[PDB]
Amino acid sequence: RIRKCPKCGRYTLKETCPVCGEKTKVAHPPRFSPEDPYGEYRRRLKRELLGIG
Amino acid sequence: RIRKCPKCGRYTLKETCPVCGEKTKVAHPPRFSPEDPYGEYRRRLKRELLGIG
Amino acid sequence: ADIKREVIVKDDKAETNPKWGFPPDKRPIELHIQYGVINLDKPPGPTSHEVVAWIKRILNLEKAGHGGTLDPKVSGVLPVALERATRVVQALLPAGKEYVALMHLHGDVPEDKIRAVMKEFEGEIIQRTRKVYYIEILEIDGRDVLFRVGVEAGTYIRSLIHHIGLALGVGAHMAELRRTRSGPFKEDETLVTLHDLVDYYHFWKEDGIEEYIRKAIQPMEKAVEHLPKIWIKDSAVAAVAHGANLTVPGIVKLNAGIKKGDLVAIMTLKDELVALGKAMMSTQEMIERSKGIAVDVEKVFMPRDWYPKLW
Amino acid sequence: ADIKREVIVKDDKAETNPKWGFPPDKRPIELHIQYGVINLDKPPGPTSHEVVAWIKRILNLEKAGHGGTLDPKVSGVLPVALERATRVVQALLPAGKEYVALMHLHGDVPEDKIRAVMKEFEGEIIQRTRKVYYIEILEIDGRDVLFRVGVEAGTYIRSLIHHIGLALGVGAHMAELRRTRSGPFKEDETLVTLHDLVDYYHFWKEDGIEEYIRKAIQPMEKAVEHLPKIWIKDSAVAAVAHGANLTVPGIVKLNAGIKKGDLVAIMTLKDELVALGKAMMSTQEMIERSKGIAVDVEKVFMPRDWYPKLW
Ligand SMILES: [Zn+2]
Ligand SMILES: [Zn+2]
Repeated sequence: RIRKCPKCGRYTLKETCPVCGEKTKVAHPPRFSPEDPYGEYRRRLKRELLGIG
Repeated sequence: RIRKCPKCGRYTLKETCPVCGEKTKVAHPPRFSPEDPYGEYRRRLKRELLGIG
Repeated sequence: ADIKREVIVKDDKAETNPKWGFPPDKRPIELHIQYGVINLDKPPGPTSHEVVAWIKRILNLEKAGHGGTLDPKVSGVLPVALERATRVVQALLPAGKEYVALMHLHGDVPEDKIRAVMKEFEGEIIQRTRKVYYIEILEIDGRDVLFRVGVEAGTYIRSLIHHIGLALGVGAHMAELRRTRSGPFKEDETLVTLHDLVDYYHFWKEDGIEEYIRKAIQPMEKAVEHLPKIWIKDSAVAAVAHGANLTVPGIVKLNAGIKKGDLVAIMTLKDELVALGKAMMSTQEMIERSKGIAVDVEKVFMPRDWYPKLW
Repeated sequence: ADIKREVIVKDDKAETNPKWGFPPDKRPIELHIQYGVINLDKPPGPTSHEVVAWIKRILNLEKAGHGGTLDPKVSGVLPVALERATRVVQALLPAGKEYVALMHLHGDVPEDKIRAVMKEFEGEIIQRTRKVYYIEILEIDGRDVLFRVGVEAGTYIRSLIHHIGLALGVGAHMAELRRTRSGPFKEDETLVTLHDLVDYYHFWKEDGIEEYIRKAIQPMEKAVEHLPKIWIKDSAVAAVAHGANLTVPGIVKLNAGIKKGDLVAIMTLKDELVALGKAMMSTQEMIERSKGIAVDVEKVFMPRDWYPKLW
């Protein structure tokens, strides 16, 4: 129920941020698991968004 | 500890299948979560591996 | 014990109306789901109840139920009947089961001894008295024993391992357990995961592709494949669908070896499951006699509209 | 209460050896981790203990500890001190905290009433007696109230919500809770997730890039930013590092307002944390007097080798 806007970081219960106008997301980090099947995948997204190769 | 070979489906404790010679994987399905952040991602892999668009 | 039973025809002329009902595997997608069973690979962690709850949410169902509870830490074959077929898991109560288990010995035991002792546990065991059809040791690495075991319904593997540990004198603990078979459900192309279901449901509801969800769900008839069956006339289907017990005159053909008290599946001539019930007489009596109640119906699956009563 | 305290210089000529120790933020990566604290965003589900266990596994650490236990269902700011800095979380026991909480009322209450009642809960409350610095209502939708609250250390939000429900007459339940601040740790660029840690550790160990892991871990000094400090001479650092209590002659400068009994952080002239301790005298006494024990050291962080005793 508690959500936050990726932009101003506003906490809200609404699906769309009231002060910015954007789809808000759950105000809590993803569940963690020792498996992490997509670890290599998301690392490639970062390793590319940060410029590492 | 219980592992299986993606090929012959052999159950083993070893990292490499004894009858085929390939890296075995945990003999149990991935943990499930109502979040499923990569749902769209893996669906694109299937939606492409099955030919859907 | 899943050897094809012999079929004895009582009414050689019986025919069925192609317009009534559907061949089990040719049901419109919605109906298929309404009367379907999922051969799910339960993930370790959640309870079976929780897994079923997830399935109801994913497939937007009202009802669903599992056959043969698997403990939280256990993974593998978890038959989940859906909606109208929910109660068909009752046909799985007496079904045999196969598991793959990792046993950890609390003391060093020679490999030769382990193999001999686990060879003697095949057969009757008391945990009260259940039968172990087979124990196949896959691998042995010191104190770790990976083995496959076929067992009668209701056999507790944890207890089986505990007794094996007692026999070895060192004691043993069940480190991991995975069900690889429950009655007619096994690790084959029909075994699907929760993620598979989520994606296939998406392909159906968003992309309009029912092929995958269809293949991910089996007709409820799959759940009674190991049960003795009684095939009935179209008219008897209507009567049974409306709550009546099955009478001898409605029987077309049936499996041999059925005896009073046995759980049987009543089928239409198109092999659709009509109802589950308790046989009131034996196969021989059903063939010889010409009247009387042949089966006390305990649960009806067939909707009243497929083989309608027309006055 | 995190307003910069005034600093009073006792020894204007004190200088420090650039070869001894390191500026807190310029420590070789290994040392940085050995004396680092993570501003972790705890995910809901696991307990804090379990989260710390995960952190030790991810960073291949021997020791780690969290400051301010967050309950299983609660997410947010979870300071986790690593290895040699593990005990620095003690500096967070008296730290104030901020949370964002979702309160669910068990009965309809006018929006005007909710705002007035939650305005009166600011200040002293008994749950025994703790202080609520502020309650900022973010949103109100019927029975759901989303609010931000600043509180003194040890304040139970669930109880606070329960009392607010009693005051409203309808009763209330805490549906969700997220810690947004604990002492100097808040939701800023330093807040990282377990996945961030896994990936940054990979970039370091596999790709040889320490930049990200470095930024993901803060120097342990971050944990005592809200504590009164006492800066000491290099020679006094050696003595304290070797187990001695801090004497007045070793003090170079210190914060005003320190009083006997207060938890203080002993710092080197390079602003490195030497040890945590209980002040034995007040700031004024430490400046006036020229002898005696100024601080009873309770925990030493500085290794004996950074500011060595040389005979
Ligand atoms: Zn915003
Ligand atoms: Zn293989």
